Amino acid sequence: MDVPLMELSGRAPVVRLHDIEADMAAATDAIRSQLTGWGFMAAEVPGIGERVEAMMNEFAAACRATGPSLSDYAYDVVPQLAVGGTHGFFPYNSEIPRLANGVPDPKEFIHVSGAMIGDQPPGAGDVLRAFPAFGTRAAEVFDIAFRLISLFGEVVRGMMPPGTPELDLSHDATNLRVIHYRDVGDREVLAHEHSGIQMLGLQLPPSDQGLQYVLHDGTWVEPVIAGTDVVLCNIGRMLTSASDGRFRPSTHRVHTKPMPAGYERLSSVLFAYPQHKARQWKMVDGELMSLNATWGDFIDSR
Ligand SMILES: [Cl-]
Ligand SMILES: [Fe+3]
Repeated sequence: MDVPLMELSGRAPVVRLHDIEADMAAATDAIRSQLTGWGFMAAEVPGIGERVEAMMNEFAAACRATGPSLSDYAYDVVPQLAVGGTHGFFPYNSEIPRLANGVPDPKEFIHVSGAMIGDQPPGAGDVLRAFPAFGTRAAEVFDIAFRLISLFGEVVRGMMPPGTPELDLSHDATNLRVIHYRDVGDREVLAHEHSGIQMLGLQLPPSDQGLQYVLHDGTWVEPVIAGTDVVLCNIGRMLTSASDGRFRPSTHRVHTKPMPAGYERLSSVLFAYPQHKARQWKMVDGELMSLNATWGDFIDSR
């Protein structure tokens, strides 16, 4: 094969869900070595796999449901924050597909924001009431992922100059994306190489292999994560910008092998954002530079 597999199970630091602060402190030196040596980070979080599996299985069942219907909670009929991303269900349109940078996007997916979990703005929580088995599991996984990613953010901050502020990740602005790949046909690429626009991403263990990362030397590898308790932490383009380009974005892609007639591939990722209204900053020449432009401006810029 052109892309070697990358074993992480038994090889990334172990971070216990009931002991997250102390274990992440102990894991800091290894996580720094990963960001330095690889360009992305990884921890093994015992039991997370089964929590994420159950959550994604309830999402698959909600995608199939004939009443209530996920389609009744498309982003265009869900109350959206005045200043914010778009939360809610993103249906697959076969006729005029959503483009990922010009390429048809072979998935249906939901964005569960911290705002939505809190029913903000009012009515945003409706999908989580229509599909309570999914909704309760999505809130659980969001909260576990948010706690993990906030502490990955502290490791990265610790690698930056003194004076580097707290990343101040926004619960309400941060989104859990839950993905059901569909209408794949003969595709071997589900997602061409990209990086997130946000501060950090946390890849939760997917149903299937195929997610790939590029190393600093341009070598593509395939983390062994399907059926594991391994999470991956991604640098987004906001943290590339905040770090004055010190930390490149954790560029990745998703490939697949042919599977049965609409076999269900599932994946979930937390995209962590700072407050849209807060001013940008960059660590330039060893100390903090405040910008006039907001994180919200950073997103619009693209
Ligand atoms: Cl991404
Ligand atoms: Fe991605």
